[PDB]
Amino acid sequence: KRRPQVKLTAEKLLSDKGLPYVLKNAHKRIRISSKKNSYDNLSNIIQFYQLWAHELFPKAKFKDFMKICQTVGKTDPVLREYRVSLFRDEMG
Amino acid sequence: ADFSLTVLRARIALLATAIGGPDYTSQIDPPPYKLGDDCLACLKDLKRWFKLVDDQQKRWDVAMAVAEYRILTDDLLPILIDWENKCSLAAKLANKAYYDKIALNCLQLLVLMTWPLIVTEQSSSNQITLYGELKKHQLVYKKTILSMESGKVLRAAIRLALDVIKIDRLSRTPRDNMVLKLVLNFFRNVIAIEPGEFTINTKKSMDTLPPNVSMDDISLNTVISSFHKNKVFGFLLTLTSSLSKEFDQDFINIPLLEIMFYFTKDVNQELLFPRTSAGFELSKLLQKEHQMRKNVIKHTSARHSRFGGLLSIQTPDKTRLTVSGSQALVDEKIALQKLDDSKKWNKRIIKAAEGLPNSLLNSQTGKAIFFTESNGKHFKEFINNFIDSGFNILLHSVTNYFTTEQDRMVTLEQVEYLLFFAWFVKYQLLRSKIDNSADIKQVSEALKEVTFILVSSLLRSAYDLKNWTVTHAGMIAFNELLNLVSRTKAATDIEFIVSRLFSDERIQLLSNLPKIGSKYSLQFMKSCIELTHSVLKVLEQYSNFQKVQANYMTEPVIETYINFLERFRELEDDSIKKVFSFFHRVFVQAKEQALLFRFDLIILLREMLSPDGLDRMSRSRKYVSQFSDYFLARLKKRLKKSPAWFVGLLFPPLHNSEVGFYQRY
Amino acid sequence: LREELTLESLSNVKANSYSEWITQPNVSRTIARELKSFLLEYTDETGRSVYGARIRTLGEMNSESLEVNYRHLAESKAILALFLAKCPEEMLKIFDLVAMEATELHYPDYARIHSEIHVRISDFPTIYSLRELRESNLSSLVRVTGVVTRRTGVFPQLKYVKTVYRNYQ
Amino acid sequence: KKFFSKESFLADFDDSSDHNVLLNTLRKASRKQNPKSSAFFESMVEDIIE
Amino acid sequence: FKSRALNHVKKVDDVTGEKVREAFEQFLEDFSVQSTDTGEVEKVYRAQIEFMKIYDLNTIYIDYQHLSMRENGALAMAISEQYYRFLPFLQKGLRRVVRKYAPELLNTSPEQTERVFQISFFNLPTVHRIRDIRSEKIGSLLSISGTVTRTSEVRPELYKASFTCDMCRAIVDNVEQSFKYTEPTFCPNPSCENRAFWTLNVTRSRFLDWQKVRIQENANEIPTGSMPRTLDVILRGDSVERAKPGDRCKFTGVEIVVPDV
DNA sequence: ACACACTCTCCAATTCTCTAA
Ligand SMILES: [Zn+2]
Repeated sequence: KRRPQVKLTAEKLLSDKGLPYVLKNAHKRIRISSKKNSYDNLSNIIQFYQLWAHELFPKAKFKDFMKICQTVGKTDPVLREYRVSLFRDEMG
Repeated sequence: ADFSLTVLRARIALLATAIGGPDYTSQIDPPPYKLGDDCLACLKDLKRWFKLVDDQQKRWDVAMAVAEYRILTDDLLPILIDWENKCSLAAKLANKAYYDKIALNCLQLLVLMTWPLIVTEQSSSNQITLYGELKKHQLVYKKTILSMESGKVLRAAIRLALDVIKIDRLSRTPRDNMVLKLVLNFFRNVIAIEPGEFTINTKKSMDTLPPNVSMDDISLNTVISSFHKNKVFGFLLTLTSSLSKEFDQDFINIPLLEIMFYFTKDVNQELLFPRTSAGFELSKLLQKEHQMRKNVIKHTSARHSRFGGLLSIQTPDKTRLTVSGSQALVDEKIALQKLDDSKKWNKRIIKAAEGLPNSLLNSQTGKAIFFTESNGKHFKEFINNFIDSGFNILLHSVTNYFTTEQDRMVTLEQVEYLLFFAWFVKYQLLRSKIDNSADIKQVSEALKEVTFILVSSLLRSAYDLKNWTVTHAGMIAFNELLNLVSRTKAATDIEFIVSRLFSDERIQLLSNLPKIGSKYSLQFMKSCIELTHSVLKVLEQYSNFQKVQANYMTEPVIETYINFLERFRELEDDSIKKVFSFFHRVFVQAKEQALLFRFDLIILLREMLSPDGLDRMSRSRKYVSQFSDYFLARLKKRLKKSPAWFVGLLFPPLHNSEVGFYQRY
Repeated sequence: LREELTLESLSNVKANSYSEWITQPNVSRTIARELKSFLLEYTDETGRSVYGARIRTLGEMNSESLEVNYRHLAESKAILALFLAKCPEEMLKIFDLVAMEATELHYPDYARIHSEIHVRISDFPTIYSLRELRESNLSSLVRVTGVVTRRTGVFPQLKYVKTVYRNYQ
Repeated sequence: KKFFSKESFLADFDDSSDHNVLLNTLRKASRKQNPKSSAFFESMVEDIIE
Repeated sequence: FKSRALNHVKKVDDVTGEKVREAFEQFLEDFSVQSTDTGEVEKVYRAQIEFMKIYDLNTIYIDYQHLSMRENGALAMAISEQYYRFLPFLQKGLRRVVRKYAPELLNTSPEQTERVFQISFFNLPTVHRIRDIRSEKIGSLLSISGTVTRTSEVRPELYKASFTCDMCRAIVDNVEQSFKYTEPTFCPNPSCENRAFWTLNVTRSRFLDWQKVRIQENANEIPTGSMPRTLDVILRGDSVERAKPGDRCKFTGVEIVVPDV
């Protein structure tokens, strides 16, 4: 056979390298200010998400990363279990 | 066989000379043509070659033969023009029947050869083979017919009509009424022939104007000039306006719909109203060009393309990247963008309409067609007199036909009716917006109950069977009716009509419609948006409302709005005003903030708001920056109150009962 | 196929170009009949048919080239002269195939002496130097004058692409 | 309001109100222009006679 | 069969080109200078078109001063700085006017092919030396002077081409050349796939006259301790063989860049 | 034999459609 293709998958997201890093650091990473423009602060938010997306899975263009995430995010039950777990933690 | 084929071609060629010829005694250098004999039989047998053979075998070979021997250009036009000019001189003074017989039968061939072309999966392989070439030859026909003596054959065709206008309807035999259908059937073709559409067999993934044809020969501009000099517009105007008085409506009023479609098609109404001028706007446009040049310059290095050094960028966790070029040294935004731009893949992509001639339904209409001044004023005069004279009487007849015949319809007649309605109603609204001499009463037949039912029924039936082109046109017609209603309410029965228009069944349909738009072409989504804006604005001025607005707000509508909004480089200044009006409605008024916290919206506002996209001084930036400020304020508040939304922002919202309620609020 | 045009019918070029009109079978047959009718019939003022007298001497010298004066061809059947000036490469093929019929009328079995005859045109009524030639002259017949500066040796060349050859220089 | 009646239109429809040298030479000549072939056969038969 | 139309074909269009086209149109119509002797409008460019009709000419001469004073000079600027972009639009503008007033000129008996008009300009503001040609001015409108040193013989250049397939009876027409001899990409009849063995139809294709000439700097202008530079110039249409070796001439046109074919 | 241009082929990745809980 030819070599099988490599893809983004929920296992990467649920890995310790994955989504927990964002929740462990996002409060410290991003910072808005009224003292800078909308365009300024708006640009700032995307920085962290871009660098994190590269570190996670360098295949593809940033937009493609988001739009790929939509499919697995809506379909996989284990990922959804993790997400309802987050919002239960806030219900705790 | 090939020899049988060429035998028929030769038979035709001999018939192409038995017909007659000019006179070489004449010493008149040249004279006109001169007439043969058996020629009745010649014309009749040619008619048989079309009907009894080519139609029965479904070929178009016979047409190829007559095009080879140039019959139209060479004999038919001078036979007719000589008949016309002879009878004209006789009328100036103020067997002959046989001459008139020849005039009739030449015209009927002109209709046949210039008849427009249709291709399907049931057309013969012969026709499919010959489609592209006969298109070229019909283009030649259009140019020629408009050119001869500055178009004088068109006076022959209407003189034929004038014989049958002449004497009382009470006398007029069925054979007699066919002449009055035939003449109008001619002008439809002459307007309808236009440059070809390229078509190929999809076996492998890898212009059609002939050398004697050019655009100015073929443009709609030309056709206006040609008809005006040759006295057509008076005929269409007189004939349509006295239509109610006992001309048998049945024979005329569909052909006479198709004309009005076939040259309203490809005009934007604003081009007919102005709202050194050309030079002034050209200079202003050059300023815009300079701004684009400035944008390129701001991304251009001072020193040359091989001077460039190398750059390294270190992340958190001490890992490093490499990028080249001299601007990357100073601009991190550019370095970040340039870094991702190298990467190869793009996800491959998905794609609604076929079978009908180019129109608003499947072309970008931000592209005018162009008028001489005399043409501009003559065209404005023709349709203005049409509206003030003919429109109500025409619509009343054609609509009370179609209610009795809806089941039998074909896709084209549906798309004609819905794009004749739309054009004339909009143009009148614009004309009276401009000036007080105009009035809205002229188009007022559209509102009465029967037509409202019929536009509704077309939209209904088209939607259920998933016919998306009729659904698209019906969307355009139903938009205008609503627009006209809000006009008239800004001045009795109209409220009754509203209440019936906004029964619950229809709200289910009109709410449903933007949701499916996400898949389809850029026009479809634009129709959905403009209809939605109108639909909500009427019900705002009804004063029910809270039921209806909550019906609209959900994920699959928002998806369509963003998917449309990100192609803003192609769209108008006005449409973006409409989209942000809706976001103001979702975000501030309804206070359903949770819909828009989704990441591909946040990307969009950077692109569009950057020095990249929307101009620093267009009115759009007022709205956009005033929106984003408020957006990010509310987002700040939400994120600090509940940190889980950092992982929320990537994904759709979560539809579980126990956690989802707190999630959304 | 069977029917033929009149000479007056050829006054109107009916196709989109000259070459595509000459090459049609009925037109070509008409031109062939007319050229043969000219060659068998043209006269001096004294009668004394010149081409019947030239074909006679063609065999007396066992020759291969028949010579035709352009002024004679322009003095009657003028349209053929016009077509010759416009499309020589077609017209000369037809004219050569007529000249063989005319020579065999004097000398049957001349085909055993030479298989094919060439018509040579003389006294073409307009002249250029090597200055006045332009792109409009392409594929037209021209008449030119000058000094011969250099000449190659003679070689054989393959005629058709069993084999046949011809001389070249 | 307009009307554009029939009877007006019928009434108003009617009442309203160098090869350049050689080519011309040959065209005009073309427009202007068995016993006949006997001279040819006579030239052929003179070989028999002389 | 899997027949399919190019439903997506609707093209992108340059608004500046169309506006320049129909502004140059108005200049040709109504420049409306008064008579040399009297205060009466003369309309010289319409008269020049009529003159061309009288003598079957193919070139028109325009004065840059007349264009400079038109519509606050923006049109002249667009023509001057971006000639290579806008030259086709100027041609389209002139074709319509000649159609309007002298349709006998549009053609060059069987059918007659279209006349290839040539626009020409003179009386530009300043003349450059061969030594002043610099890559920043590529594609602009200029005027130059020097002494002629060589000239080539006149050659036919292929302008528009037309081909026919060997394996099937099919024809391709109006193929566009630029700098190298160029041929079709597919057989247009889908019953055949052969790309080879095209032949150029010399009757249906169209050519132009072309001549190369070579010039060098004026001797009295050479700077201190230096030697004269040279340049190659292209002449086309009704201006071939006008130049003579050893003479002094003034030229105008646009400078271009030619590849390694 | 050593880089190239071009052709051919198979296989699995992807999206679309139907069914039942
Ligand atoms: Zn082929």
